[PDB]
Amino acid sequence: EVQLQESGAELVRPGTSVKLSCKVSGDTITAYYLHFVRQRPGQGLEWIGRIDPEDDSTKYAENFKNKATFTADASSNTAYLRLSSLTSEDTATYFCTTVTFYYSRELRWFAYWGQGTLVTVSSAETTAPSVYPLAPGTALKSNSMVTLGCLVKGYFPEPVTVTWNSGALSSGVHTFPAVLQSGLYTLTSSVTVPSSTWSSQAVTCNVAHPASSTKVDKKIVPR
Amino acid sequence: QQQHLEQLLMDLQELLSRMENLPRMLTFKFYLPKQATELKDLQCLEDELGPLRHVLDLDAENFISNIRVTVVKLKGSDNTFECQFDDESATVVDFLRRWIAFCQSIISSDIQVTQSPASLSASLEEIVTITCQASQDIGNYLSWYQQKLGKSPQLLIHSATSLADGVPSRFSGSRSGTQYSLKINRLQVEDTGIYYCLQHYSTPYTFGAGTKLELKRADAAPTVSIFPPSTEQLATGGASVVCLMNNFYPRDISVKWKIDGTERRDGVLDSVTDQDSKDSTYSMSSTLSLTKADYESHNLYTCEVVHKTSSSPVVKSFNRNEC
Repeated sequence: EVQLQESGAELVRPGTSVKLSCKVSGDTITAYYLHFVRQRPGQGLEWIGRIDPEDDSTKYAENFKNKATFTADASSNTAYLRLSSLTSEDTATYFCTTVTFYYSRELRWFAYWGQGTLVTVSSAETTAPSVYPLAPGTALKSNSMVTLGCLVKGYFPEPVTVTWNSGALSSGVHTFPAVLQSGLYTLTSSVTVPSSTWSSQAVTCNVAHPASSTKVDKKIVPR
Repeated sequence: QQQHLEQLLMDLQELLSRMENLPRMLTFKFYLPKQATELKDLQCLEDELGPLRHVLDLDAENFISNIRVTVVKLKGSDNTFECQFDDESATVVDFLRRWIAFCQSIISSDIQVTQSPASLSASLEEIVTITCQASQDIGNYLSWYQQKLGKSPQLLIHSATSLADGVPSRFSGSRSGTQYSLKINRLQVEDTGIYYCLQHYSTPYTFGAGTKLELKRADAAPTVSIFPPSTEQLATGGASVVCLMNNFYPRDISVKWKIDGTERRDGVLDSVTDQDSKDSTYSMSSTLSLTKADYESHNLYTCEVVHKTSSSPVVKSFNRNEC
């Protein structure tokens, strides 16, 4: 029943602070200790610290003493983590997760996790991405397969969400990890579909970049 | 021996006596074994000292800590009895009364954790073991978690040995003193992913460094596709040629871009997907970024791919001059 929602600025400038939030639904927040965990890219989970909404009693990891402050409001059912003196090493995904002794044993230890929220510390500015279709250089064969794609070039910061046909195509899809080069990210997404579906139905990629409030849909057309 | 028991009894009598004298600490849910008849059953008491600590409000740490050392002295240290808890919960009071009764009945530094291996590839139906080693006696206060595609971790095994609700029955947890083992009884396709242990015995909590598990598969040749710059992009003054290699195994592969017969290495970006959770293959994207000016100065663009599935390199090309 319970869900936790992490939210916060996607881009922050070195030396500033950032304030993350954890919105709990499906139950009161007074039943949970709320713990924050971060994961730098291609690294493992690091426990940041926790706060007890009951009394605001907090605990911190060694390495986040004097970086981190936990705060809460019960009536808003949301927990806060403030992180100060930011450097590039703070660029990471932040999750929140729970401990509880008010239910079963199986529900005590980090049973629930937020979806996670990426935070980039950087001096660069929010750059909207450019979307370009990858369409077959050679024409259609009736009864076969076909692979289409979208280049999403030159955006900052992470992340971007790609879909195909607003969710209707989920199989046959590969969205590759973005690559930074010269301050900008570039990713491709592909989808493999029947030769019939391409001529009969429209095939479109929907790319979102919430950091720049960009929304782009692009139909892939033969060339 | 029986000086240890009576000391425990009085410590538990002390706890019960000074617990009763608001209805806020009565919400915490403790759990008891079905049967508690031997000294080695005191493992089940040790397992509940975590919550027992939290309820103890208003440096009582010393009290629980010294109870624990007494229990460790009493339960046996030779072997690791797994406790079997009843589903029915108890207040802090009834729990205390129960263990007190059991005692009367029977009288007649930050914690480091090392995970290993760091990475592993294994076949379908294989039995896999992952280990965590704790720097200290942490008892049953370690749990195992899974994570895929950098998404939300998911609890697999809690309290060293208990399966979480929701988790496949093939996952199981074992403990021998300070050695903890996550075992996957006959690996499935969807098991590709990262596994982490977490000590949650005392603050600060600590995760293991993680284990990257990949599935072995039979070989699979890539589907190779090359794409010229879109007219839309050329208009913008850029020219990205893209090569997609899809659903290949193993992951080890090499791609060269040639322009009119000559290798270009600058302006190339490579990206590889994580192992597919349904087919255990990999896919790869190679993009060669040129200026429109540069792109329009040459004719033949080739993506040349080396993979073990072919004795000669797989080649995909286009001539700009046609399109």
